[PDB]
Amino acid sequence: MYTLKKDYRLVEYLQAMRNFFLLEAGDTMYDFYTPIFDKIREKEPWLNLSYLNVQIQEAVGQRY
Amino acid sequence: PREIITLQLGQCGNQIGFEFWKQLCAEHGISPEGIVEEFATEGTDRKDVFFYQADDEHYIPRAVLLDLEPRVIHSILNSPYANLYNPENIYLSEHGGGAGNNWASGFSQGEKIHEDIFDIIDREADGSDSLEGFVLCHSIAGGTGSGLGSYLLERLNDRYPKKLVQTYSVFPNQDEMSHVVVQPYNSLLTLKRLTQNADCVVVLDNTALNRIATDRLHIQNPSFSQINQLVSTIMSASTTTLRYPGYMNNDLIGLIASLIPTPRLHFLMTGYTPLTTDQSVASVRKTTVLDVMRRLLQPKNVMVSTGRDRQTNHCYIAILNIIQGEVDPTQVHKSLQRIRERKLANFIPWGPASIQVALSRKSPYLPSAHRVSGLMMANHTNISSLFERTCRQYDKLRKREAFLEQFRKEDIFKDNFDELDNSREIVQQLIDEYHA
Amino acid sequence: PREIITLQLGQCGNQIGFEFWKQLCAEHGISPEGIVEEFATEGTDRKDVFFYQADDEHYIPRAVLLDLEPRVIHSILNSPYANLYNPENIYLSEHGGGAGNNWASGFSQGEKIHEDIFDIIDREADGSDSLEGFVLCHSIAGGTGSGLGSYLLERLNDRYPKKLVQTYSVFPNQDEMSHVVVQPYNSLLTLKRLTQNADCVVVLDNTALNRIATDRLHIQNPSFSQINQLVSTIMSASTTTLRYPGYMNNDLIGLIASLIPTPRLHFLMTGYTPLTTDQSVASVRKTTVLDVMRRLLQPKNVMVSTGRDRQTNHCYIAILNIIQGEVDPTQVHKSLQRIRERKLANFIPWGPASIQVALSRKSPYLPSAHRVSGLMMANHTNISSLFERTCRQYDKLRKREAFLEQFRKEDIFKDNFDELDNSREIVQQLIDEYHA
Repeated sequence: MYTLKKDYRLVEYLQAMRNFFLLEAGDTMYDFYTPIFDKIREKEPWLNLSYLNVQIQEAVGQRY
Repeated sequence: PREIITLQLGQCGNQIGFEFWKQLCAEHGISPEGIVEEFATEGTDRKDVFFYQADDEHYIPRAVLLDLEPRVIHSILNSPYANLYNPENIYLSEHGGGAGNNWASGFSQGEKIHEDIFDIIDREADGSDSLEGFVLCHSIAGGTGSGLGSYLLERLNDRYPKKLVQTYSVFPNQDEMSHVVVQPYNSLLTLKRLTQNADCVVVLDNTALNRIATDRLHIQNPSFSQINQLVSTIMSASTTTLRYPGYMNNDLIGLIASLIPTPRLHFLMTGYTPLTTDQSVASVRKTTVLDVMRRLLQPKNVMVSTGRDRQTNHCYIAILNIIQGEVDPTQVHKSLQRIRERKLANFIPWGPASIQVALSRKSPYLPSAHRVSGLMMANHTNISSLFERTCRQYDKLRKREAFLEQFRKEDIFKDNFDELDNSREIVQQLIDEYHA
Repeated sequence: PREIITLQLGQCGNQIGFEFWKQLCAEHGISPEGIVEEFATEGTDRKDVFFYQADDEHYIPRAVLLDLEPRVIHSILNSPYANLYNPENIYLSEHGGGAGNNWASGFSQGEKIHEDIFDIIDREADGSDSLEGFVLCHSIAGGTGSGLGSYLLERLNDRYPKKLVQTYSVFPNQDEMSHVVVQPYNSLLTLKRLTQNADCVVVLDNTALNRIATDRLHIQNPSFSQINQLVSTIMSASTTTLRYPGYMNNDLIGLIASLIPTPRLHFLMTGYTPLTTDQSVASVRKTTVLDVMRRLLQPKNVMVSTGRDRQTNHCYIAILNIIQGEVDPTQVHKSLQRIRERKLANFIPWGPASIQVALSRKSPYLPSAHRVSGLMMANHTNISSLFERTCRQYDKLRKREAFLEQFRKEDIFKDNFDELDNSREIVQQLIDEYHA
């Protein structure tokens, strides 16, 4: 547990994937969502993979 | 960004917005010209969702302070807060106006500084890339803040109508009438604009305010300079979903939308319990979460005047109860269970009401690290009680023949007197038709 | 050994190149005598590239100044850098002039001073190791630059065919008709040589010059002295792949080969971010490099007037974004990730386009090694508006009966006016056909 806490930061990694897809994060996944959700509301293709891969790039840069 | 641009307007509306910013500097622990601690990112996880983003390692609020009397903004340069604000991108130093006590001055002053009043909000919005709205922190107290603020409810509802419009109105003390005489006129003039040029508002009152200031603050004589302390904190309390982590309703337009069922019923009463500094000695034995929402559903913290025999012939419809700081988020479902057996919240006699409960983690500060905090954002159908108090002093005033031709000199020359009177009667009736 | 001779011609053409040579001495850190800065050789790895190749440590502008107006050139020889200039291979000290201010004045004076105008570029090409070309820093304003400038647009196309042609075509405010009125006639004779006897132009309009002069340098009443800093900066700015080594398109005919789709479309719009003193506050810690081309993704700094609504009926084909100095370049490949996602610059639909990114080293002089810079060399097909704009000012001038016999007393005595009309419409069709 000494190398698994400092050498590799295990538990920080645990809350990190929880911020991704357990929705434990702030307006990170929120501001990812509403651009996609405004395209759903007018039923225009939101998949469109490419911009979504830039929307999670923009997600993780929110809150800093 | 969920940047909201605050429209501080008025002699009193400036001051209540002024200590709103100083509060944010006291808890983020910052210097007003430098970020001198690591509490800016450890304490708070967004610090520029209401502020202009770092480009010098500093944060510049998203506020504009325009006012007819430059004297309230000149009292900001005698404090170390005129380098937290800027000299033209927040406020123009020495921007004059009227006398000003007339409403019809400030209404015509938005129509000739018309070019600059929509350049100052867009000078201070060069990093909003997805706008929340505009919250008009404009006071009804004084003719300065009610006149120019009534203009801006209209031009921001024709360019940004689906975006938030929401005002913190404070109707001046209605137990004076020889301190202010233009008081039924400036109130009913903004009240026309809240219901068809605006979505939702959050009302307040001064005469229900000072009730609490001697019961929980314990001042010797009510005077405006303690009134601003109690208001400035509930303004930073309502944005603790948007400045710290969350998910369900983590927007300010997420919280406020769910307190509206029908237009003309969206007037939110505000209540805030930890004003007493004898609850910091009763936390060594634990203040519990079970009873902190049994004093939020109690009418004691009510900043809007109303009867205690008008809550037996009316019921609350939507009530939001926000805990900050300690909460214990496993016994909060234990807190709501006992609510129904006492029945301190009334439920509408035509379906179930709504008790929305929320929690939020905060930056280290005294009612969010040692003692429980409750913000209430009520929605009660007894709100016609202020409107009857203002409309019975408005037609009485016309029976003394005041401001029916001592008001028709500057831009009123038609009959618009019955226009405020009747549109107030549509509001007094439509609430009662939709509430048994 | 890539020596360019600037050919300043016309009244406005002499004022814009005056501060161009003045920018070079200030950034190379040199004295008009010798070296006083060792950043002169460490920063500029090719000092001689517009200057005389030293053989006693002296640098001489390779400039020629011919003009029929002695008022503009007498302010060049009463300068501290009038010793950087020598009146013995450049110009006379107190030089003369023609009428001038007529296109037929300067075109006929072009051919009886034919010996000295082609023996003053070969008295500045005798240490030369091969000439790059000639840059015609000529005006579109008045008949002076335009008469004498139409001559050298011809002879450098056939006594010098190999050599590069590229002009700084600067318009005056086209709404003058009482200090100059012969401006649509003198313009079109020069505009015809510019598209058939020239390969490239660098267009510049004046109404977008004063667009910057009131919102980036901020005057309350216009002056034409805030117009010569804007041109003189963009002049030294294009040569940061050539005054300091590149790697690829390190030649100036390299940049231009990828910026020209084919002649019939070659008019490059110019854009320049650091003209304002609020871009030195975005380099005290370095602001991110993601945003310095997403302000050139849709311009808001162009020295060419155009609508922002004429970006959706037109499609960019080649756009160059040259970044300069310290920008901390390692998130620059991240910046091209985000370009396709907004599409504020439409790309042509018959085939692929080009998003060109560049970086360049420059001397450690403060505005070339601190401030974040975006230099735009666009080539957008919404330029057909400017050609429709000069042609609308011609056809209106012929129905007032002006210059039907008033301009054909001198060196015009044959029809050539509808030749100017037709050649403008073939150019206009072929710009729009390249996005069709």
